[PDB]
Formats: sequence, C-alpha cells, structure tokens
Amino acid sequence: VSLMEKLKWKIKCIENKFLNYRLTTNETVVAETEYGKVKGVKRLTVYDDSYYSFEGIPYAQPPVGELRFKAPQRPTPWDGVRDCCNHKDKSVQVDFITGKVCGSEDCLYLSVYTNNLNPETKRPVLVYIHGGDFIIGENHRDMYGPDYFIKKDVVLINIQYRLGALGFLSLNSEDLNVPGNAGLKDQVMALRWIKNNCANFGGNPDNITVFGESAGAASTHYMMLTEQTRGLFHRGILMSGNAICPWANTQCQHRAFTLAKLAGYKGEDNDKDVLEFLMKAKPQDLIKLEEKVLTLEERTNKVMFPFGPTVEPYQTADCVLPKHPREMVKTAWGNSIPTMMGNTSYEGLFFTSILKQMPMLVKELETCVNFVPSELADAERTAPETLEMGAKIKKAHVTGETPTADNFMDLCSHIYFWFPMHRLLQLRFYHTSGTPVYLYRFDFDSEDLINPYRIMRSGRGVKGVSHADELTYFFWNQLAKRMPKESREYKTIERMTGIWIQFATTGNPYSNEIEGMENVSWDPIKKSDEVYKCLNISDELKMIDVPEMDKIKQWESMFEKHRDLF
Repeated sequence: VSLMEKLKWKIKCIENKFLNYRLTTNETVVAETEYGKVKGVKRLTVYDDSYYSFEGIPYAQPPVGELRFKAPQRPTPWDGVRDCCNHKDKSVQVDFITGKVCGSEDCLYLSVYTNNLNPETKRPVLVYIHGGDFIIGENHRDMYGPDYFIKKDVVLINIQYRLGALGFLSLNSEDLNVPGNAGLKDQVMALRWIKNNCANFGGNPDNITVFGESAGAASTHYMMLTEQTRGLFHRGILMSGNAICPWANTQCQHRAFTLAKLAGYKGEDNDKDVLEFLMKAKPQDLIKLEEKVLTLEERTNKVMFPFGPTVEPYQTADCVLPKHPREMVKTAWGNSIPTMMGNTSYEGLFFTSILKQMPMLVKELETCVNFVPSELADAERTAPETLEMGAKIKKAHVTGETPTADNFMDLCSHIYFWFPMHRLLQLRFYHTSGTPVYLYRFDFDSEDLINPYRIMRSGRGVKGVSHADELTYFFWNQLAKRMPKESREYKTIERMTGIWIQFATTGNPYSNEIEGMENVSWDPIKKSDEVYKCLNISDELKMIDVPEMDKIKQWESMFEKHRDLF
C-alpha cells in the first residue's frame, strides 16, 4: 500500500472515530447472558436507523498463559454488569494497511446487534464469520458495521476467533494437547454461546444462519461439516469460498519448529521442546515472523499460508477436523440444511497488485502446468499427461495469441473459487436428501461506494467486481458514505441484505417484497442439472445460466480419466 493511501487511511480512521461519537446516543440497556449481565448502547446509522450494540461479549476465557494454543475454555461468570459499549481487541495480526502488528491475544469476543431487544416475535439470527485467510480480520464496526442489516427485524452477531499461528499451530505429540484448529474451535464455542444466549436479545435459537466470505466461507463450511456443531444452526451461506478450496487447509505440523527457530529457538526438533519455547515467546514476534515460515519447497508447491485449518493428527474431545474436509462431506450434518453459495463476477481481480509486482507470473500461462490440481499432476509436472491437463486450462483462459494479466486473473477466479464450488456441489449430491442449495452471482460494479479491501488490492479506478467487493452492500465501513435512496448502490444494499434475510428466515432466498425480484424464479440446483442457474445481481436481478459454466466444465474435463479424484 502506497504512502499516500496510508495517509488517507489514517485520516479516515480519525474522522470515523468522531462520526461514531456523533452516532452514539445516551441510551444504554442491560441484557442477560448465561455468564452474567451485559450493558450495551443504542447507536444511530447515517440513515437514522437505530440499533442496540453489545460488543466485547466474551464467549471463552482469554487464551493466554497456559491456554495459548489450546482449545477455548468456557469463560468465568461475573456478578454485576459487564460494559459492552465499546469494542475489544482484534486477534494478533499484521495490519493490512500499515504493515505493523496489532491486536491482542485477548480477542475471544462476539458482538450482538438488534434494532429492538424486546420484539413481538422471535427473530432470525444471522452470524457472520469474517474472512482474511485465517490471518487477518476482526469484528470491529470500522469494517463490519451492522447498520444495513438492522434496518430489518433480525439479530446480527459478528464473531472473532484466533488467527495465524496463535489460532492454527498443530503438533503431532498427543501429550501436548495442541492438535490444531484452535481458531475453528473458537468458532464452535461462539456458535454454542449463540444457541444458548440469542433469545436474551430477541433471537430465535431455532432459526440461526451462519454466513461468511472468503476464509469466513471456508469457516462457515467447516462449521457445517464438523460433528462438534451438529444441529446448532439451520441455514448456511458460503460467499466466495468453501472448505475444499486449495487455500482452505494445510498440514502444518512440522512448521512449529521452523517458526520457533525464526524466533530464536536453539534446541532440537521435538514437539515438547518446541512448544515450551513457543509458549514463552511474545505473540507479536510469532505473528510478525509467520510470513517467513514457508520453505522454498512449500512456496514452489504453491502453499499459500503456513498456518491454517488442518486435519488433526489425533482425536481430542474438541476435535473439529478429524479427516480431510472432502471425507467429512460424506457424513456432514450440514449437508441437510438449506444452503446458499455464490461468487463475484471477477473474483481474480483481487490479484491485480500481485501481478503488477510480479508481472513474470503471466509466463505460468504458457503451459499452465502449475495450475493442474496436485492430485492429478506428476511430482515434476513434466509428464505428457500433466502437460495435456495444463493445455486444457490454457485453452479455457488464454483467449488471445499471448497470455495476459487478465487471463491470469480469470484463471484465479476458477482455481480458487468456481472450481472448488463445482466440486463441492457434485460431491454433496451423494450425501444429501434433496435439501436445497441456491446459487448467486454478485455482478454489481461501483466505485461510488467501496470497502477497505479495494485499497489492499490497489484497486482505485479498476473496473470489475473483485473478491470481497460485495461486502460493501452488506456492512457499513469507515470508507462508506450515505447514498441517495434512488441510487443504484442504495438499491443494491437493500437487495443484498434483503435476500440474505429472506434466506435466513425461510431457507428460500426468493421474496416478492424485494424490489426487482418479483419476476424471479430461483430454483435450487438439481443433481441432474448440467448447467447451473444462478441469481445474477447487477443493476437488475436476473436468473441466468452461470457464465463461468463452460470454463468449469473445461476444468472438470481434466478428471475424465481420473473420475475417482473429482
């Protein structure tokens, strides 16, 4: 990120702090939880809607001291009233704009928002799990403001969970009780809190919807796969990701030693001594060094992050992922709840700045062998069959004589989002009994209203609907502004939140009360479908054949002679 954008961001942070003061009312309120009373505050939005805000509700003990790298433990109850009128820290992470480490280990909190704490009817509860590659993100309202959802009669809950090595260290030695996935176990404990407490805020514990984008979509899917959460919620929405995406998990058990050595460890590679060192390290040091952990071999093999969700090496009481997610699909409780999945119309545009920094990446399109799924490729990627598979990828995405950056970004949309979604849909059809899955495609482009991800991708003046551009129409953020009622952006806010709320309520995303959706016939995907239909959200709402289908079929064709691996 440029120095000029860093300055603009600092200015926006200050202006946002004072806007939030002006949006705070003097009305506070007390609600009950199973652990004690909490005090929240009534806030306004720039549209003059209002909501009750409870931030910093603990769902677990702070994971500090001996609890570092462990599964979350239930919090200590309190007498009196806990102040929830301000946000807590985010999980330790490298700030996506400033490049400096920020946050705290004391980050296991959730926030609850509703326009009415004593409504006449129990409300759909929507639970948002943020993305950020399992290494960044937060539930702060400067990124995830509830201001648009609270226009309607729902309860919205935004959770945090541990990130990076603090959330995802994994050690093989059973005696140490660090099997992995602490950050997913945080999510489980938060969902249990929600089930047990949402009624105190006007919510219906029989009607909970979990949704998330990017790593939050992978997370939502994990929460639909694991036995730990069986029956805890009732609909799921996977926005640009799922648990079988290549980036969504990794076997990181050998990387703790590498991290320890980077942090000054002088001992041998055994889990006990490595853990002892990591338990004493400062958390900022571990998170800062994470970017150096992947080895030359792992970078060669396109491993994207050193620590993340993992297949746990031994079973524990709190185990989330006992097998690879593809195997978990076979028995997953969440296959039988209404599900909605979708992507944006130019996901891979997210890689714009990476391609500007490393333009030679376009040369990988000459043969495309490095994009062939690893389960199909020979180790050296020189076998004729592997070259043939790469040539199929190349034909799908290289549209002119010479490969371009846009061809590369189109390929990225497929390898990271569309193809895993196709594979998931097809696998899931073997392991469900008619429970509906609906597809959307977010295809609304504007730079009149933006979110901070555009800065991170250096996307000023860039046309196209990148990964994460839809979040602007779900959440207020500190770069947002009030839009006119008649504006295309305002209508998109109403449509996107409206569809999500309709789906959360009924398990069916269609409602004739959403403007522009009256003529929509939105059917769920059938196993017999050869071409997927989706609701495309542009300036209009239209059911269309997924435009990506032909390319999806070209990727699928690599498995014609390896169908057991598809």
